[PDB]
Amino acid sequence: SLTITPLSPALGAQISGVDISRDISAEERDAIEQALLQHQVLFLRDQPINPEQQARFAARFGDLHIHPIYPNVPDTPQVLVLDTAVTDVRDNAVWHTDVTFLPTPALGAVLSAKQLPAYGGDTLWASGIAAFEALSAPLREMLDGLTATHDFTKSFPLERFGTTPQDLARWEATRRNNPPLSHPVVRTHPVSGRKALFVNEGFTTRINELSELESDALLRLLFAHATRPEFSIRWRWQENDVAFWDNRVTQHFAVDDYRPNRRVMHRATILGDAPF
Amino acid sequence: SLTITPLSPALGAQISGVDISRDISAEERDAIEQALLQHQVLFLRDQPINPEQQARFAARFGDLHIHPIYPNVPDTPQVLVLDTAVTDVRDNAVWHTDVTFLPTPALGAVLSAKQLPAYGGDTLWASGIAAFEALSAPLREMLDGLTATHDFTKSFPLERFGTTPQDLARWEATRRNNPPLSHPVVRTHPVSGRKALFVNEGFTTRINELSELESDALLRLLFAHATRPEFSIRWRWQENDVAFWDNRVTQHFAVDDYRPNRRVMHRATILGDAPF
Amino acid sequence: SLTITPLSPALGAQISGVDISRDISAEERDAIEQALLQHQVLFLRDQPINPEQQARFAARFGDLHIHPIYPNVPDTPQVLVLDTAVTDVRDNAVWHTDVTFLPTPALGAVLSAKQLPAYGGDTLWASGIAAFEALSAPLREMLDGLTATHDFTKSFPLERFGTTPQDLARWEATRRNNPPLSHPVVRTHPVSGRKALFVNEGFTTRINELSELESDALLRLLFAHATRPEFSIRWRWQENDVAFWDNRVTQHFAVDDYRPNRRVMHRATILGDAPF
Amino acid sequence: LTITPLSPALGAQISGVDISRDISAEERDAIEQALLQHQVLFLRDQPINPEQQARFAARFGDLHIHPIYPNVPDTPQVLVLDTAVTDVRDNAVWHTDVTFLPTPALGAVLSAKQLPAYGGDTLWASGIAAFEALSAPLREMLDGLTATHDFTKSFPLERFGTTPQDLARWEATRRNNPPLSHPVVRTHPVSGRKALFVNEGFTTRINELSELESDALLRLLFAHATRPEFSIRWRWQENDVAFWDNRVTQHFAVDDYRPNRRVMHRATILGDAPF
Ligand SMILES: [Cl-]
Ligand SMILES: [Cl-]
Repeated sequence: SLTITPLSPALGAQISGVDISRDISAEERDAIEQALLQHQVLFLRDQPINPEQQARFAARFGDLHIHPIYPNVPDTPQVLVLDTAVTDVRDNAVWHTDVTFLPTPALGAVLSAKQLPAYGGDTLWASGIAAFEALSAPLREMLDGLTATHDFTKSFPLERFGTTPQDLARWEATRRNNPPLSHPVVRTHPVSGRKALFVNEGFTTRINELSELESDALLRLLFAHATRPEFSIRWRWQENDVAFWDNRVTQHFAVDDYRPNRRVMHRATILGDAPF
Repeated sequence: SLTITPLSPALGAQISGVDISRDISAEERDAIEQALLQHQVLFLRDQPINPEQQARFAARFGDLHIHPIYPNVPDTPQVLVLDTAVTDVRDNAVWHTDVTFLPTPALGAVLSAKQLPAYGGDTLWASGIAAFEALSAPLREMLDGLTATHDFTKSFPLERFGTTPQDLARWEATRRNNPPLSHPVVRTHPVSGRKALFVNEGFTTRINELSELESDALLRLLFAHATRPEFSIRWRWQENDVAFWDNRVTQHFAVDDYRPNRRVMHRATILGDAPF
Repeated sequence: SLTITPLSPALGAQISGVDISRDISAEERDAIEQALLQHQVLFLRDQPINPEQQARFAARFGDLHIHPIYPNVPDTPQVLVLDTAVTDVRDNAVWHTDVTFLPTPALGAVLSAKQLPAYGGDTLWASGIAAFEALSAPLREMLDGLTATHDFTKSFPLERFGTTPQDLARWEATRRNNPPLSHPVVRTHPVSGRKALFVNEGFTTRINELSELESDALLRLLFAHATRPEFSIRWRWQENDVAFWDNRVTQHFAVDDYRPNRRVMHRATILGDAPF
Repeated sequence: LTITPLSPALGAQISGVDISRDISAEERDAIEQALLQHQVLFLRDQPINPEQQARFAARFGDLHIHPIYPNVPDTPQVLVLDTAVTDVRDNAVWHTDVTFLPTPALGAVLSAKQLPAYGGDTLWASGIAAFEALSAPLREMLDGLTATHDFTKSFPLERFGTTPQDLARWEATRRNNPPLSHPVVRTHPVSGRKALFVNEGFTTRINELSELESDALLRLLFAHATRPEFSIRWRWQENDVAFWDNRVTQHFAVDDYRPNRRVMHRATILGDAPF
């Protein structure tokens, strides 16, 4: 009785009729994968789960990352604990695609909502596929084939993360380990083949084949275009929600409007491959 | 009893526990009015209503406008019938505040959702109050006291009216009846006293006390600022929804992602007073 | 005898050793023509001429226009008098190419400096050829083949030119007679074959094959790019100067920094053909 | 000594004084007044040698000896900018000199030794004229705000190189020249005239505005301040001298003449803390 209800023409669907606290069937798994490929971000409501169950579910869709730094669930290290009482979250309140400064950015993620404020803290997603398709033909033709530099320091500037000696030493180390690198401006989804804009305000600094002046103008245009309401959805969280999204062709934005109230999410991240 | 559930800290509330298809009590009216003053846009789901009932409800909150052009319900002409079969809408997918080119723009309006596409057609609202309060102090201090020109031709350029000499002349006719005019950039809500940004991309052409070049830059900034996710909400419609918003301190955006599917809405518009 | 001294690599040359107050030979005319095709704007100093001599000189390079509205020399109506004591030249202080809202914008013009303030009032010219060549290849490739709308109302807005009955009626007549029209974004010079950007902030409102959002961004980029120092020159006038420029591939900007001091120029305008 | 204005916003040509020799107290003070009014001063047909150039510049403040760029060994206050040796493409962006320092240069004197036949113009823009041209509400908002200046805006990591040795040098340079702040509207420490004091080369942020607001306001100000109304464009001739006030101007040296050789000699005058 697995049911998929599209939320919006551009992206998003809600899944019901499946219980992911236990192992899903082969058919359910293929149905959800298909739903991911078509709808890009999937939501389940009233789906309480623990870390082990969250991990077993996410692992049906790829291999899982174990973060070395972020707080973790001890018995299930694939599940990262995001608790605002404990951890900074700043990088979330700006449109971004996860870790695109990496050679192989995350495939996507499964988020479970554990403890929420009464309201506030919505999360928006935008589809690079719908956004690319909506560009005029001359722009699609110009951009398809160009490359862009991505740089972690765009979201984690020395100005905010190098205030003290400890933080500074941390920043310089991350800088050293993640030099800027390039990805296609227009990414072909490695499974569906759907083409998507693949720049994001969070990490993209320069379209390589344009001059500095041109690149600045084109990126400002693309950042605005790709985050228009036509290409996005907005989720208002409820406890025990699960979100599962494809980070290869979307961006997201976490609204920062609920401080100082506590919010706790659990996150499992699926390893991705080289964008092309 | 009547229940008010906020949808986000910046604006928006859902109301349940009240049947607005009948004459509401004085206390219900006041509960809704004060919810409007706080939350700025209100939604009721599962509220089927006919045009007579919708007009009687809306009239509890001010005097109603009968629009001289658009199609209406003949037995209840205060209710505009907004159709797909009877209308085009190439001026809703721009952020706007209704008829701000008038000396007394609408107080607000009540929309009833009659027949909808399976999905698409969301409407967003943004709070000028939240957006104003979030500007840095120096910008708030600069803008509060300035004025801006609003001009219907911004959204209805001569080329739209169109081709013949009749339309130049009838466009000049509407121009003469609706010359460009000014409103405060920072409006004080005439009931609650809350201050709000009061410019909108649909009609605001110029901040009068700035140069053309400065104004162009500041308006582009304010248009982007005021429509950030932090100050907005996004409503996904269901048949028999009712939305009631305060047009004195909000803007809205109708997502253009459902054409040519039919979408029928009935609207009552409440008359407003002079912004200050 | 005829001597040509470039003022900069991008454009501009001073010419000397020819008396243009007399009928110049075919050889001299031809050398000046070649200098125009190369350098795009030419300056002769210490070149006193009267309107009849100015008209005979300009007419060697094409047919002359007799402008309907502006003041001109009675016995030489091909020469327009631009006297700030009479006519306001406040709208020459924006980068523009002359009358590109016409299906056949002027080929060029010959300007004679009659009476000048002690200082101030410089005029700058920028080269569409140099500007086009400096764009990166992907941008050159995208733009070459696109078209753009040009509209006299952009430099002649109703707000400034429609404020009296006579002003409005003249603005309407002009509007009826000159609806917006299109030209290539990248123009091929009809004699030299040299390609040039052919948009200008004065009149260009829209790149037609891009969306409004995209066009606005690309035009703001191009308006800024085309007017950078690398592609322009700045002329400090002296009495009896003559400037002769090719309006097919340049823009110019008259600095308004000398009011209320009186400035008087005489201008002859050469008729152009359809841009392609 | 004659002073001829070149433009309402800024610029004057000086003649009737031989600056290859020592000038009188009155001549020095006349030139100082001209600098305070016109902000950028030019002399033509003024051959000078390095010793004479340093002696002249030193009348207007103490001179800096640059730690990196080539100089005249007998007169090390005179820096040699010779495009056969030194790349000056960096000068082709609107900037005010070294504003990432707590005490940016007061000004500079340039002498043109060798020039291409054409190309290589230098533009200056007046922060005073640009400030005064802003509408009153905008002047009132900006006057009192501060902005961060950061050398890394013009010299990012990639400009130092990609090796670990390049990274280390860049990081040391950052530590020695950290981002710091100056008033957005600077009061000239001598004339008291107010000027916009941001520049595209080094200014990254107006501190009291949000990042979004700052980005928009700086883009407006960078464009506004460099409009033709507030600038002049100098076409060089051999033996020209330019003397300008770096406290309230920006400049832009057009890079359109390579590979033709171009040689300037420069004396740089030390400045004080902007306020
Ligand atoms: Cl220099
Ligand atoms: Cl220079």
